Amino acid sequence: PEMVRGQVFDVGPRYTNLSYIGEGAYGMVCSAYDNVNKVRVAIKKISPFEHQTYCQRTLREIKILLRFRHENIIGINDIIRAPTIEQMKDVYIVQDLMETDLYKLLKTQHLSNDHICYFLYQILRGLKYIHSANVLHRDLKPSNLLLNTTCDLKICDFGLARVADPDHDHTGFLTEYVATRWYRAPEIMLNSKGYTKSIDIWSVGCILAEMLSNRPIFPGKHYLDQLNHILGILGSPSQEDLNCIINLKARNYLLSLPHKNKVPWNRLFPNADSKALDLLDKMLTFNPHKRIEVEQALAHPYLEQYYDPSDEPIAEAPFELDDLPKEKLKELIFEETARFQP
Ligand SMILES: CC(C)(NC(=O)CN1Cc2ccc(-c3nc(NC4CCOCC4)ncc3Cl)cc2C1=O)c1ccccc1
Repeated sequence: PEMVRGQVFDVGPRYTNLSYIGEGAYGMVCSAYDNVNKVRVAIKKISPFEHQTYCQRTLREIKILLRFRHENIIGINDIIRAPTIEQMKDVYIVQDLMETDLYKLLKTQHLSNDHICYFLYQILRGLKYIHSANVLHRDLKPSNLLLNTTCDLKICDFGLARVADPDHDHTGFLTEYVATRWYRAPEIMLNSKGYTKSIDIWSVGCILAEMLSNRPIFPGKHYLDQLNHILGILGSPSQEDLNCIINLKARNYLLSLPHKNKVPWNRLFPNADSKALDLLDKMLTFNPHKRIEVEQALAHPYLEQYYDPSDEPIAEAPFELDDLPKEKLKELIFEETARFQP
């Protein structure tokens, strides 16, 4: 079997001529030549079986992406694994190969207004589908937006995704959270577990701001610094928005801060289209109950050239893993991947 940078890739005979792309936590990504479809593909080797959290992330992604079918959401084309549970130490997820991602693109390229507009349209169009299946992505950020050479965009990384659960959203102040710090809505740090659709809209807002300037809007360096970056631009919450934070520790923290005025979007983004800033404002609303929803965002004047609800499809139906042992999760990954075996 082929080796890439000191790691076997047991993906043959179908997939050959491997080139390194990248790696991360307990897995590696290569491109490969698919000998059946005669195109290069992305393959990610996941070796999650020693840690229950890696098993969780793997199973969530697999179950969600096999159910989902949408042009702006990365699909799974194939899954390679050993024929038995005993022999299975790795899972290979085979996906369409994309040229780049929005994180990489933003570090090197100025985006025209038309590019920003089109990228945002695609983000929201994919997210409409996700939200219509009662699923939350929960880790939207530039590196999870894949792009091909014609700027078609696909949402990836569904390892932190959850079924929406707005009646169990409430928590205490400073509750620890997993998803990427810079894209966390203010309520995460105050009183929210991130179980409502509004958490994803906040993240899309952050992404839009980062497309406008090529810099993250709220680059917090640690948990509570994230909130203070947010409040540094949005300004002090209103009485009404404060009154919705019933937990006293969270309320009193906010009340303890000096008054801060709002930084106008058009001063932060002097070259931005004014309709883009109006939509930005609505996505980056402090109060999650007042924040724009995905279907409203699509209907906003900024996206008028693209908006077409008949061509923005929804899922055919809606969607416990948290307490399950790593070994029951291996069984479920094994079972969920059986359709790809001969
Ligand atoms: C922790 C875990 C399981 N997370 C993920 O799986 C999340 N991730 C990480 C990744 C990397 C690349 C591609 C990907 N990239 C491209 N093109 C490239 C060409 C070069 O510029 C950038 C884009 N085309 C298709 C795909 Cl699917 C997709 C993903 C994805 O969903 C993990 C497991 C293993 C390794 C790291 C983390």
